[PDB]
Amino acid sequence: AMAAGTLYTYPENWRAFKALIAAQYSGAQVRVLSAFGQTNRTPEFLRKFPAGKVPAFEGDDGFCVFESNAIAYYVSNEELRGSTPEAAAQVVQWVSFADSDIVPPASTWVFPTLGIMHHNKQATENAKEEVRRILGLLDAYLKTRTFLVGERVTLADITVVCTLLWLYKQVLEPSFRQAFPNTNRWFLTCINQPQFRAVLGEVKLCEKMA
Amino acid sequence: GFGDLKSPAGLQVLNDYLADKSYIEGYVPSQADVAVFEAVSSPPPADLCHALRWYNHIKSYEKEKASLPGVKKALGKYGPADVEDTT
Repeated sequence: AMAAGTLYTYPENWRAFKALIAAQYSGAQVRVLSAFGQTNRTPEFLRKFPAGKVPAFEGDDGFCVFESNAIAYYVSNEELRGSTPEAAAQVVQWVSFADSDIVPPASTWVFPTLGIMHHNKQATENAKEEVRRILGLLDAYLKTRTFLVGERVTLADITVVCTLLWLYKQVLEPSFRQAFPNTNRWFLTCINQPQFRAVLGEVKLCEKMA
Repeated sequence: GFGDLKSPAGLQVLNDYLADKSYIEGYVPSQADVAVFEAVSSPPPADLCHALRWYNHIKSYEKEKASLPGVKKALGKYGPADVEDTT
């Protein structure tokens, strides 16, 4: 029925969160091994997961999958994946949108506040505008919708929320996010679902920009 | 209360109330949603975006309405607090 196995990741990984939240919905029993570290470079690990990335998943039956969206799909159910081809296409749509459109300019803006990057006041400011564009797109879409696909939470909302997680926490201060009330309503609703909450915990929106 | 949920001004209060909300009470559907829903009776105009959005969402739950948690209250107990309230 539902998947059962081990999820290797570093602690508080927003990419692992996608698969952990989905499992809360599905009932998949996913074990987390985090405390590890640079174990991703061990030979065994490499065989199982040649990419050397995390997160990585090893089922109790020996089945291995090594990319975040794929782990989340695997431990999901039909409802999250999309019960119809239309709904499933729409899930892929938002997941791919999250990966291609949100991840990079969020990285460019956030890593500097985290210091993971190097701040180029032009790039960082362009990333801001990019994010603003994204928030705006979500806002206009969610004007008539409670969730992204159908009338229930799917891998779409789970993937996008986790991808926007760091922005909302560290950088999207109130003055900045007020232009997008529908995205914020959606974001708050999602992270307050019991399933999201068991993984994310209480999520404090950025009071002041970092 | 929202006032008369079958009047425009009441739907405008319901709409403004739903701007930052997905449900009448909390972050999951409840009996609170069912009661206001049955009082609205028909899809709010699209210009009341938050009201209509919420309507279509609860409508998707109608086949399992009685299974929704919580207990029905007087319509006046929902939404914004009434300054003059009994009980």
